[PDB]
Amino acid sequence: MRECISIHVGQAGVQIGNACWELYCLEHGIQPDGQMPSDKTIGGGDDSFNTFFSETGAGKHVPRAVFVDLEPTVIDEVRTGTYRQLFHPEQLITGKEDAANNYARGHYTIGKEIIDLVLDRIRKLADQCTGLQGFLVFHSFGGGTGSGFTSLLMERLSVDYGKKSKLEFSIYPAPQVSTAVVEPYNSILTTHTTLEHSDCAFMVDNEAIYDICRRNLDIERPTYTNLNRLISQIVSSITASLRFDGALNVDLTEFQTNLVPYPRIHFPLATYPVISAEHEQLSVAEITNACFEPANQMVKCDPRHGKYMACCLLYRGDVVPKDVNAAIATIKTKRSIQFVDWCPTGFKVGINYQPPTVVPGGDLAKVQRAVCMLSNTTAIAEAWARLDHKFDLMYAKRAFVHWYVGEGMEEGEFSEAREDMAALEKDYEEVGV
Amino acid sequence: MYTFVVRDENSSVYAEVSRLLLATGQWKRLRKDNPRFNLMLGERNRLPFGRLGHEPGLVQLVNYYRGADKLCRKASLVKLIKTSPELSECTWFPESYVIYDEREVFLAAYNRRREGNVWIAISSEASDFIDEQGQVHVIQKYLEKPLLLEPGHRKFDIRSWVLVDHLYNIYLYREGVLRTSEPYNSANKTCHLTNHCIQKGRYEEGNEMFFEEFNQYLMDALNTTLENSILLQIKHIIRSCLMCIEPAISTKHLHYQSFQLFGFDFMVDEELKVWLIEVNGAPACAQKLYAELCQGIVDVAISSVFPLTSIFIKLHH
Amino acid sequence: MREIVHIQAGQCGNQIGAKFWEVISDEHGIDPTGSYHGDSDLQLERINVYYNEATGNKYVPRAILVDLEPGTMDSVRSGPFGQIFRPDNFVFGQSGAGNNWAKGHYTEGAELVDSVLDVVRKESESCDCLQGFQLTHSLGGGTGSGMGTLLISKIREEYPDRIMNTFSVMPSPKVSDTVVEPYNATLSVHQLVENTDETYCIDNEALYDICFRTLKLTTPTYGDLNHLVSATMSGVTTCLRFPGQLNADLRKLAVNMVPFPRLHFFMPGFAPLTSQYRALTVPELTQQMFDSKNMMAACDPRHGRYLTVAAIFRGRMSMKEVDEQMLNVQNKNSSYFVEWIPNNVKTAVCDIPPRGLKMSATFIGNSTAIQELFKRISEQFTAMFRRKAFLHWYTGEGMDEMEFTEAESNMNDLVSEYQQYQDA
Amino acid sequence: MEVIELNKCTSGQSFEVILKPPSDPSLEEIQKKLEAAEERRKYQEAELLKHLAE
Ligand SMILES: COc1cc([C@@H]2c3cc4c(cc3[C@@H](Sc3ncccn3)[C@H]3COC(=O)[C@H]23)OCO4)cc(OC)c1OC
Ligand SMILES: Nc1nc2c(ncn2[C@@H]2O[C@H](COP(=O)(O)OP(=O)(O)OP(=O)(O)O)[C@@H](O)[C@H]2O)c(=O)[nH]1
Ligand SMILES: Nc1ncnc2c1ncn2[C@@H]1O[C@H](COP(=O)(O)OP(=O)(O)CP(=O)(O)O)[C@@H](O)[C@H]1O
Ligand SMILES: Nc1nc2c(ncn2[C@@H]2O[C@H](COP(=O)(O)OP(=O)(O)O)[C@@H](O)[C@H]2O)c(=O)[nH]1
Ligand SMILES: [Mg+2]
Ligand SMILES: [Mg+2]
Repeated sequence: MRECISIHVGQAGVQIGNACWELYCLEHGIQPDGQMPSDKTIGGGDDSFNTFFSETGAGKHVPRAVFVDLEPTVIDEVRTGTYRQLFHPEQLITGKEDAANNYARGHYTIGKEIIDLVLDRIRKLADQCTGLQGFLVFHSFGGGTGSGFTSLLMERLSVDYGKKSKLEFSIYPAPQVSTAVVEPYNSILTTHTTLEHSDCAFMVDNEAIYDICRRNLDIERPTYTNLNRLISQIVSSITASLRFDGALNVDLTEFQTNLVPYPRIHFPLATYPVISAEHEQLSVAEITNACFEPANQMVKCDPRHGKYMACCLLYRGDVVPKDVNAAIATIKTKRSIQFVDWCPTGFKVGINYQPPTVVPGGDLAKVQRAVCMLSNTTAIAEAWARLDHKFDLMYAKRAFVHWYVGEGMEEGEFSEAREDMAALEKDYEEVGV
Repeated sequence: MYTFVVRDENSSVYAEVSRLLLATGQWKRLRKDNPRFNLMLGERNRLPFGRLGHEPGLVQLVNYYRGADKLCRKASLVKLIKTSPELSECTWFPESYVIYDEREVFLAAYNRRREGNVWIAISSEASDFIDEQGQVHVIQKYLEKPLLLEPGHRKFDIRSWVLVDHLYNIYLYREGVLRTSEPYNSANKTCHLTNHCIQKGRYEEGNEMFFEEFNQYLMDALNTTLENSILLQIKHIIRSCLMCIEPAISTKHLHYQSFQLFGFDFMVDEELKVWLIEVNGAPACAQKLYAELCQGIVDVAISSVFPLTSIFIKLHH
Repeated sequence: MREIVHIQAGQCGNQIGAKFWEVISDEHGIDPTGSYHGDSDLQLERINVYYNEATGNKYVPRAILVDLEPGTMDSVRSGPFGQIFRPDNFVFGQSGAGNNWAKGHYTEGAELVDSVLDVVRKESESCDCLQGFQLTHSLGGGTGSGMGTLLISKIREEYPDRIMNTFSVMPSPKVSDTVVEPYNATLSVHQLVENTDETYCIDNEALYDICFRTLKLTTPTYGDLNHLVSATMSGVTTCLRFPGQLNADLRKLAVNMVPFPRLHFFMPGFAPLTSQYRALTVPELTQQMFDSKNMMAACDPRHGRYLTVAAIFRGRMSMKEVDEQMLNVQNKNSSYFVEWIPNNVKTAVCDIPPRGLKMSATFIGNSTAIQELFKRISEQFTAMFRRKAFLHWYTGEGMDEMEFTEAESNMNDLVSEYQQYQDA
Repeated sequence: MEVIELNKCTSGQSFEVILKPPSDPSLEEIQKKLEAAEERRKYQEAELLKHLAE
């Protein structure tokens, strides 16, 4: 029912998706073969898990997903990987040439050649859907495919599936964890072109993930895998509501309703315990407070120096309303959670009791309860500022711009986009101070 | 070798601090707007805090705490003291009202004081000079009974320099300064302002009294000490103001780190009672003191993060 | 994209190209007969990039050997790994080019070029996705210099959307064969400015110096230089031949190294400079690598500013140490890195080291100091041109002084542009 | 203080705790933009090939 189609564009997305879906399968009890011993409704079921997984007569539960990259590798791994049997050929769509970390190449040159194919495959999935809520799009901000094709797909999806909602899980560029030199450009460009085609986007800064992976998990040089596993967990937290019984965020629409004040101000900051298995169990209070530790955020910002406009708490495990409420009070007194004058200062809380799963052999410890906080702080605008500034440094000398003009783009797009980002930063500065 | 950048060319203090950092042979000034720095001595206005703490493998320290403005802008300080539970509605801050608003209250008070009442923005009839002027302002109780330095019947203000390092240790420089006023007149009007600026040298060189002479004066004219009669209350007021906003400016678990040098301004009345007048975020220094203080800024605030009898009193852990 | 097509043109070109095929054939476990005989899978995962698979396991270098004289190419057929090359892919004339740019570019090379392009088509058409081409040549002789640049143009006409990449050996009086070398160089620099996406500038001067005043070889041979060269070529082609984090292509490199279209002239560096039982420390490799005494150009980077940099670290070491040392080189000498291209030094690590070495570091720089190389040549050129010396050798091949004049101007301009950005 | 909208279920709880009350383009258009970039790429190719032919 109310199905959610998930599209993974680019290495980041594809690789992250792999992780996410694996976790999902472990969480829902689906085996690599596609079999879910638990499903007693063979060949069907309007159950909650069916919002992400369809079903075959043979009892295979298939991810309602599409993995798309303009280069064979990566997706190929999926095609030949532990969970390969779960997915279906047409769902995995590969190209021949990457976008050389250029939005232009991906959005225009290489994109136009594959857009319709992808869109078709999505329809196939949409047709097997009785009530499509919308789409969940996973992508990078710095990649060419991840920025360009994503932007295009968005536009088109907004045309071929208008009334449907689109949520995003984007990877913000961080100098470490690898990064092209033009990711800043690619990032601003894709944001400009996607701003009005997305209803809620969850940005994840690799810097933050890295740090956590290094600090809380003692990994000297975190690997994409290390990072993606953590990210997946967070995604699960955000996606659980739609895959399990509950009453908070059970529809893609809800997310916006509860987190997005005005259409453009649609980037919630996310905060998630991250412990190594080596045993002090944490408390609702403790974990909830961490939700207010800036070191536990997916995007590094100082919310305190900024105002709140919405906040949802999503717990997973042994957690009871009382404990939560209690914690809130305490925190309220201690920490500084200033809101905008036009918002209620409450905290929307949800609890799935289904406890968190770990990937076996992973670095995360299995835990008894966890929380993912989702807030709307004007503070997230800091991450735009950084990007904007880097973009400016390069654009003033027109550095690398030729690589884009040579693919069809016009210097103007850059400026238009930048200005759009300038507009965005202001909007924030307004709602904030 | 550590790298730093300079972005307030007017800061006398940090001009000196940069000079000694260079003079240590282990620090190297980069051009402003180079990101890859260890330490920033940033601008007083619109400092880009949102950009510190993201250089990979670079520990970054800045000389200003983000948020302290709430204590260093006049109206902001009044709002802060009034609406903070840690600061009651207190006994060391002169009765204050903010107006552009808290107009009524002001009047109400005036009345209660006009039944047998001088204020400052200095007059005695509620008249305003604010509307025939510029920005937001605050009407504050004028201290009509100041303790006067009697071999001159003079006004003064005390200035204390307080350093907050990255661990939020609060240090008070052992050397404060007294800015001393033409005698006083409870009828009329330059003396009333102890501002050196306004002042411009009879009794004190540059109308400035250091702590040794103030201590001898209180000992010899009043049978107390600077510490007992005044410095216990200065340390109380500092600790209150600074521990108050700590949850909102602390860089304890932040991706970058902050320190900052403040200048507190106090007045003493004739009952030997210290009152907070204003917290200044970008203070100067007494010239004789510039040498010592700046070195301490390098000693306890910079080289504590970037390693290479004490001139400070520890008010905080 | 995947497959690269490799071209060797001229004496120097075929010498350094033959060494390169020996070196990376060893790295990839390919014996002189084309049979794989190595341990790791890493050796074959991206072998498609440089080798075409044929018959019983046999792997054949996708290489085209080109010369106007039959000597060096016979030498190659004869020597080590001599018969790993497809025999069809030897394309050679008999005339020679007489260290004459005009001859390789306009008269003798023009005869041979179509048969070369024939072999080029045959290899390109047998590719799933051709990235582009890699050419080895000197700029000082005649075949490599003039015919190579002519090929660059021809190939660009036929594959305008692919990547042109060259290892181009710059001439130096220290190591000279003919006086006309400045002319030849200035002519092909002209072509290269326009028709390649990335040229690694291998300066014979530096190879000499590093052979003499570091390897302490008082009398260096062209083999001594060419071992530095083949080491560099393995180094800078690593991430294109081996799996890993930053699976590299020729285009992404270009995209990530070339801020402005013309400024595509890179400075390679390598550590440890060989000619080694004790492996060095990451700190060592790093500092050696960034020192001038390890640059293969001649320019001192402390004289200009890094626009872009890519480092490759080969062997078993700590990535934590690699990141620390890399940021230490930058943060310490942050003066020599432009501030208008943020995060412009990228680093990759591959576990497989070069032969003989357990740990190694190669480095690729778009530095403004390359202007020095170009300036040197400009001078030498001018000297002679000012008195129109030795121009008859070229005029008698149909050329005009105007061509030269243009070329000079262009190189002068290049220098200027580079300088422009050194002051930014 | 105020706890409202408590939905209880065998797998979850959900609720709202308040603390203080308040105080598109077209396939065409796109296709166009795409085709404009395509033709712009073509012009430059043309210029090149012409130059190359000269
Ligand atoms: C085989 O040659 C090499 C080529 C490169 C270039 C390159 C050059 C740059 C740069 C970055 C990059 C990155 S792009 C990227 N995109 C998304 C995520 C992370 N990274 C490489 C990826 O694939 C490439 O080809 C790129 O910053 C300034 O100069 C790098 C190498 O090692 C560092 C090489 O080995 C020595
Ligand atoms: N967290 C995380 N980040 C990734 C991963 N893969 C790539 N990145 C980041 O993604 C950005 C580059 O985008 P990619 O997704 O790799 O590139 P792409 O979309 O395939 O684009 P092209 O290869 O240019 O066609 C960089 O900033 C990397 O930090 C991943 O698996 N996990
Ligand atoms: N409530 C009050 N009662 C008496 N005198 C007062 C007063 N408020 C201010 N003053 C006087 O005003 C003078 C100027 O100090 P004030 O804090 O008002 O402005 P200012 O910002 O110039 C101080 P600084 O230069 O140290 O930052 C003080 O020296 C003091 O004598
Ligand atoms: N490093 C190196 N340089 C060479 C070699 N052979 C020639 N050179 C240089 O290349 C130039 C001569 O060109 P050459 O390759 O012999 O001529 P070609 O056959 O016409 O292209 C001079 O600058 C030589 O110093 C070589 O094997 N190695
Ligand atoms: Mg890719
Ligand atoms: Mg020769």
